[PDB]
Amino acid sequence: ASIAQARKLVEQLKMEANIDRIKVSKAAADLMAYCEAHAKEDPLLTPVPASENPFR
Amino acid sequence: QVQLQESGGGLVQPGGSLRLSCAASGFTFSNYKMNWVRQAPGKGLEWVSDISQSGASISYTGSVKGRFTISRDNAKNTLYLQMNSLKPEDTAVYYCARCPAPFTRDCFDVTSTTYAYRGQGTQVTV
Amino acid sequence: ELDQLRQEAEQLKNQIRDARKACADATLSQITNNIDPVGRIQMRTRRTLRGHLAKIYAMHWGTDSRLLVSASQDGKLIIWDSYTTNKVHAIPLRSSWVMTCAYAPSGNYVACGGLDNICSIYNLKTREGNVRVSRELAGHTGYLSCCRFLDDNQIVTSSGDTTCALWDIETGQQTTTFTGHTGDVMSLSLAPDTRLFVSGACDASAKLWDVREGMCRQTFTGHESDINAICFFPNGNAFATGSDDATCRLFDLRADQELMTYSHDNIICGITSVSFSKSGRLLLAGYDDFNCNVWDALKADRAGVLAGHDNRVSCLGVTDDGMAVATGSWDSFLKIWN
Amino acid sequence: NEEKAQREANKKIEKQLQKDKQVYRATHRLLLLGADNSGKSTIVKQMRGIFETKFQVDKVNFHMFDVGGQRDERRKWIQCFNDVTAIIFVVDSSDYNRLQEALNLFKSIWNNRWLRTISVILFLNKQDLLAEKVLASKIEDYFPEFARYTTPPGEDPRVTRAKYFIRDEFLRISTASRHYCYPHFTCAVDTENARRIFNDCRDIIQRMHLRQYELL
Amino acid sequence: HSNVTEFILLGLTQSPELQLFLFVVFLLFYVATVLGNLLIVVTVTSDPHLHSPMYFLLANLSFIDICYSSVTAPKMIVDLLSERKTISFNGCMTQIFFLHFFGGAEMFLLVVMAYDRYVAICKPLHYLTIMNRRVCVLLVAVAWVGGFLHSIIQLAFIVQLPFCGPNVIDSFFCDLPPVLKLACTDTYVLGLLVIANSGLISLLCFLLLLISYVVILVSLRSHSSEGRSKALSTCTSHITVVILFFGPCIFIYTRPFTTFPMDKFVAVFYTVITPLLNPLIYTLRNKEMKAAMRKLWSRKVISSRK
Repeated sequence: ASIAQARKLVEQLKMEANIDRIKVSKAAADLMAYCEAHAKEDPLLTPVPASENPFR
Repeated sequence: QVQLQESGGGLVQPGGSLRLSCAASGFTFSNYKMNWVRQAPGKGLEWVSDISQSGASISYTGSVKGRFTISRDNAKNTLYLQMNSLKPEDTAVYYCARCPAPFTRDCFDVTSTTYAYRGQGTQVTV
Repeated sequence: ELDQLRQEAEQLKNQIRDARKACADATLSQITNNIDPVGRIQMRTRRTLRGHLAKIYAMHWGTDSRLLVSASQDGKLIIWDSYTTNKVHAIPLRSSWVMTCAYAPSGNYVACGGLDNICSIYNLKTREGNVRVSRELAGHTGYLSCCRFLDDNQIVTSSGDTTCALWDIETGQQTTTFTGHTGDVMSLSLAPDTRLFVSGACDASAKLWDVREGMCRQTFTGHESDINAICFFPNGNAFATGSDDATCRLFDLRADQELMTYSHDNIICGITSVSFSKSGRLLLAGYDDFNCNVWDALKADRAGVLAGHDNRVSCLGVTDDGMAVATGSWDSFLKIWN
Repeated sequence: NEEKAQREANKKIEKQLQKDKQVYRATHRLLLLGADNSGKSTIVKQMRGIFETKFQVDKVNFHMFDVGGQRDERRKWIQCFNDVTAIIFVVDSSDYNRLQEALNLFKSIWNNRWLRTISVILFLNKQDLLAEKVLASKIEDYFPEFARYTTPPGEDPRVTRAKYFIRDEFLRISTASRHYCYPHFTCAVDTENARRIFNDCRDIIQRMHLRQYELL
Repeated sequence: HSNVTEFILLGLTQSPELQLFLFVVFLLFYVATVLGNLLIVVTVTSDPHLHSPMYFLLANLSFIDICYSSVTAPKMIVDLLSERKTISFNGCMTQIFFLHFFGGAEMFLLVVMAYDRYVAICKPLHYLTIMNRRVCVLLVAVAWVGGFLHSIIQLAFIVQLPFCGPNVIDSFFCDLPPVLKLACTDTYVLGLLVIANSGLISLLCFLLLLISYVVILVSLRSHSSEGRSKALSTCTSHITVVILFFGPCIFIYTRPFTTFPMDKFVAVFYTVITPLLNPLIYTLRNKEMKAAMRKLWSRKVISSRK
């Protein structure tokens, strides 16, 4: 009954364990770089004037 | 991850005593109303008892009142069920369910067949 | 024997934890401590959308960033025009209990579901002119919690039967089925490249699935309770999940672990919906305390509050251009913040 | 150019929404809950995915939904039913093994943060099965408090004691922690259940309006 | 019959010290009444939740209150700072018409509001059919037409009376009971008309208000013994306001042919005091209204910023 569920969970964990994982430093640097690059194109981060605001 | 390891269950004669201890890891213990449930052979999940966040409010199923004592140690991050004067009908796999969310006082789905926040359980037989 | 499989499974879990710890050489907070704080983001309700009779659970912006379809539990999918606040369409649903909705990338179709366990796909570009049920996708055993269009033809939907399903709308059957979730799958989000997608479920686990294969590529743990919300980072390499443990959590796929947790002592209430801004620096999260919080995605400082709702904020989404944020709630009113 | 046509379409849609609003407010929504053994199926079939039933009593429309198509887990989809005027809660008062499950479910519904404002109309079915069981399984073995319980039926008073003990347990859960409980002793074959729901919803909406108009 | 082109009003006192003290009191009352009533109308009109049948009726009662207070209070304050205390013949008839029309409209709107209390408490499943959208707009418009005819019927004879007597009116404002003393010809039929039009109709409206509370307090008789102590306390505040409007009306208009010094002392309670009580007693106690006001008050601080 539960043997099939256990085998499926074990297989999922086995395929999950053997993956290429980067350091958390690299991931954090990538996200920070993306945010810094795209901050100039973020209307919510930088409020826009009412001239080009479509939600006046 | 929310993980719950029960221990203590084994063979014990009728009328004896038995301590079940669940070690809880992966969540803040103090914020969750902790439940003990059981599944007898060939039967569905049966709620045994629950204990609130601080331990003030404690309740048991009527079939075990005056026999079972549920307690929690938030400092040590563990739950206890002291099972006194065991009957033949108390044999079951005992799981330690958990309140699905904090800081709610409603223990939904603890006796569900595939509840996620539940230890895999310990067999108790007499 | 089940015991040996148990031992192997916990050994694999310990191995995964050890690998994540080894790769946890730093933290997002320490690296992003040197960038400037975003400051206080005051967002005003530029437009409030009303006619919904009952509480709103679903909302999805169109790709044109103007039209948005929202689902209320009175059996009504209203497609609005937030620029002019005009109700473009008001589709009456067969089942009053609707828990999800979607607006197709082309915008010709919308979708919905809830307790009926059926994804109703409606056509907004009918030759006759009226909106009729294009398709009824059934095979889910539980309530449909979320649904998102991959395109006009394909749609991936998460349900409470602890599985997701990729359907071909034209044929009307599950092209793929996604199973391993232990609890109800309450929310998913498509990747920007629309190749992989994450699904958050009620077993405090977020599973990154691959569409073309149909197997759980990655599993993300760290949440303490049910995950009611999930959304990719705009770059597609990370995602933020909101849960009932009153904390949001940003994970990264490549790092395959937690990056950050957004929480506060004053917040003891679950998150219902999460979205990212266009750049991903702001993580907007709707809470049960009837207000939303704009967390700093890189600093976790509560960087604003959107307290215009007097009931539970259940859905929350940002335009693809990032010009506005809609936060539907149980007030039965949407509010377009900017 | 197209703004005028959009305005006319919005006007038509708002007229349709006004009609739908009148219809929606006219009818009262009910959430029928129970377990597999609980006789909610007979109750919903009495006045006849989700099993819906419309029944009109004293020209008031009641739309009762029995959500049987889901899994045993209901901590999420139950939130769909905060707009219901009441939660009909069906319990086998004659089944003592699963009565504690009913009490736990009632407690969870009572204390759910999104069901704190929802009155529960408690239908204790199988009063005939409970009666024959009591005359013939002892409630005390599954409820020791009944050993020290006194009554607050015509054939014998022990049936009265048992049924009112079950009612008192449910009302204890109700009152121990803005919404009221309306227990009823109904058999499997009763035609008055619709009238009971009508009276309970009348009381619930009366209390809601009294709170609204500031009499409470 | 060379007509009396101006009347002279004797006012509340002849003492200049007391007169200056009276000025501050009346000015304060007028400012408070107009401002409170405008605020209530604006809040009811804007908040989306406050659009039920009961709230439209309360906003209409608030608009009638502004005007009654306006007529009497402006004339009295200007007269108090003034050594001469005249009013023209055209000012007298106009004052009579505006005061009566607004007052009749207010009585009819008060019987329509007592009817909503009854259907909402003894027909509770049928309320959203009897008091639907298309009836509330009709009943308010009928209250205003009833109030208009109630004044036109009075005015029809007053404007025809010849006058040659002294200019003096023993009051701070114009009304039929003093004016009837000054006319040359026998007024008897107009005297009977005041009793019928303004006396008996006021007594009938008072009975229809009173029975609505007595039926409700008998219908609630099955509730908790701890709960009824709230219902009997709320009801007693409402009947205490009703008597300050209706009591002076029954006392004066049933006896138009004769006058006493205490008529002036009795007259103030309906024409200045009562409109200051209606805005408190029907809205402070509602629990909804405080939240709807604190919403606007707190948000309007920040409109300088966004």
